[PDB]
Amino acid sequence: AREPTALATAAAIRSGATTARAETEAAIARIEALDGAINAVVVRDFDRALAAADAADARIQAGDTAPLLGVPMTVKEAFDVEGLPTHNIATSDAEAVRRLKAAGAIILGKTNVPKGSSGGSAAALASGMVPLELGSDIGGSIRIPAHFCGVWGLKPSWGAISSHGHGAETPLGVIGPMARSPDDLAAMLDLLATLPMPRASRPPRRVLAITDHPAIRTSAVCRDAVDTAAEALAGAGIEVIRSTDLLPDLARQHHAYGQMLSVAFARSDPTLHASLPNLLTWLSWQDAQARNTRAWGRLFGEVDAVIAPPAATQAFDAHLAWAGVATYPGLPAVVVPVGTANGLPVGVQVITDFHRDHDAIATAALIHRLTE
Amino acid sequence: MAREPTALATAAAIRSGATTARAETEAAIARIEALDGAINAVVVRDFDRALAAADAADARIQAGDTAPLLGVPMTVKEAFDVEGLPTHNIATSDAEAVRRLKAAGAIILGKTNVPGGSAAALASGMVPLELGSDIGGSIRIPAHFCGVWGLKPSWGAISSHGHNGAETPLGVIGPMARSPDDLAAMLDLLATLPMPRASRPPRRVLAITDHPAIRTSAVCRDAVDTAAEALAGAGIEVIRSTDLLPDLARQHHAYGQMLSVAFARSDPTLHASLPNLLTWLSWQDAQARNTRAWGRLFGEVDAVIAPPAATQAFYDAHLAWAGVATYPGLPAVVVPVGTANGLPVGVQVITDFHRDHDAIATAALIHRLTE
Repeated sequence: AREPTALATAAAIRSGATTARAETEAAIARIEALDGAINAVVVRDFDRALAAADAADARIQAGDTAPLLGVPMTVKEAFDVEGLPTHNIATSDAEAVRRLKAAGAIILGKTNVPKGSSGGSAAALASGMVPLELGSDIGGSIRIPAHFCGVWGLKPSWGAISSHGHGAETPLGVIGPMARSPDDLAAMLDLLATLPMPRASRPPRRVLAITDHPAIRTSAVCRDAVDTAAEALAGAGIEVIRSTDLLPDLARQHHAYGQMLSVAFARSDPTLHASLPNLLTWLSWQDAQARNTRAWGRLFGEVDAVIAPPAATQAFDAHLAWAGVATYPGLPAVVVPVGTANGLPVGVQVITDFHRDHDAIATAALIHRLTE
Repeated sequence: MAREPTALATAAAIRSGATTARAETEAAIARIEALDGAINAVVVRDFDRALAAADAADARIQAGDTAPLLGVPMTVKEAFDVEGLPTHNIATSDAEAVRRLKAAGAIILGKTNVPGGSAAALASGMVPLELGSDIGGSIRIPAHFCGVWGLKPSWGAISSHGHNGAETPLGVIGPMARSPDDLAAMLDLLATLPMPRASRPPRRVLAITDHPAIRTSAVCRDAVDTAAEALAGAGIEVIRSTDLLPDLARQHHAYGQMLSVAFARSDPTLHASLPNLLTWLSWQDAQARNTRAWGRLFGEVDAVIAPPAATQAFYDAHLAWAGVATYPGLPAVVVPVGTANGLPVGVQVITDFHRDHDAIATAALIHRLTE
């Protein structure tokens, strides 16, 4: 019995089948079993978590309908949690953490940063330690650990979710959920989003499948996974196309991702301050980025999603190539497991139009049902 | 954790028709393919022949076979030869301990690391049964670290042919699993000759926490003291000292010297620090005298509980706790007794030569009384 999802854990508690306190203790036991083996949870907060569970149950006794109430979960080390270090002890929750606690979740600890498989959120999830986790993703840190480990991840539309606590919003970067079921991604998006994202739905009718990218070779296995998902959609009465004149040049887009990424990964490297553009150049880049986003809007007038590889390889600045297709335009992107090959999980990334996040989740759910 | 079923319970399930060997192996495979992109233990897969083994195993079930681990999926260290798989060198016949596991009905899916591991494969729940080796802790110390059980048998109890010609002094091969019952069934399948059954609960136990050669983490000591309390509270005399305890400092030295020989036989550079033959024989005679000193201690106490290592999880003095048993050839079981600081914490139980089952038994007692 693969472990219950976050909403099913929520349902279980609400329905009296279990208590928040039995759920957190069980999580802790699961962490204490594997942790000498995966070593994911680098920061523990079990004692306050156990009291959180007790607060959470009292709320259940007096009719609180918070949707994730009593569900144990974890977060990247890069998010501030009041009381825990962020290595530097933090005196208030990050915004996405304040929302998860408000919604009733219980933060057991924080996981690594993915210093290729992870030992992080993704590990914590595939291992079944907790059903819910929260990462970040500027160059794949959500979508590519999830590929590697066989879990789901949402990289939202840019600016959908405050990353205060993780301060202007940082261009390209986002924060997003990771979990083992599409339903959880949706519930979590719906908790985290600054404003309500479109339902926007209906099933897709035409999908675009890419397998190659001018900037890296892409492992046969990574291509195969797309081609599998393409066949499953084709065979369910959905038009699948391999190419369109509306697809923005991906080679140029990569370059632009490069340039922009530098700025960020260089603001904090004093020596390389003198390779920064002037201000007018910089603003030329944002105007360029917006032009790209509107080109992707033109593509999404023809197709309802785009399915691609999340990365070049399986597990074990051109491994960034497949992350940038969406991170640069700010498009929403979901990674969904579609099989195993050579002993190792194999996923696909689904991409939809700006602010069509739920549809991404929905279309990834469709792909997963039709292949598993 | 819907903790995973034991090997004997998987065996019962199949025997009773509640499941098939083939559903059990498929499930294992799925569980490996889930975690493997995360823990990365199973470096050698043989899934397609495993799936046919499962079908051979079911046919035997349809003709009334009561072989004790029939259809149970398991894994083995990479260092054991399995016919068809490499051992890095493709191997043309099973190691002896593998021939026995197949005869007894088990299905070898693949092979794990040398330090994840067997221990990871187990703690992760991928398979209920695994087979390691241990000259300086490779069984008992991964098991400590991960919260699984491990048996380092009495030396010579089990052929390690296939793991170089003669059995290697000090080294053993042993099983790893998640329950004492499994260890016993496996010992009893693997042992060249039948080992004495466990014929009574312990009445006096010796609890050691410190060792002249290393500092031992408070946590590692605490776990012993926990195990001591559980036994004390069940009417069992627990003592912290006896004059019959063989000098552990000298024993360490002897372990040092002997270990070198082995871990140096095939390392040209160290060849000139090898003893002469008469020296070597002085050492074996010394080792046999130690084994009989441990026998004198085991006339007074029925077991010895110690730390399996100095620390929890995540340099030849981390071997100090392994040597207490490996040197005299004593049997040794490591059993999980709780957690501290987010990580599993175990204890090693040691009994007299060929009192392996008692070791398992006394470790079962300690585990029941603390969980």
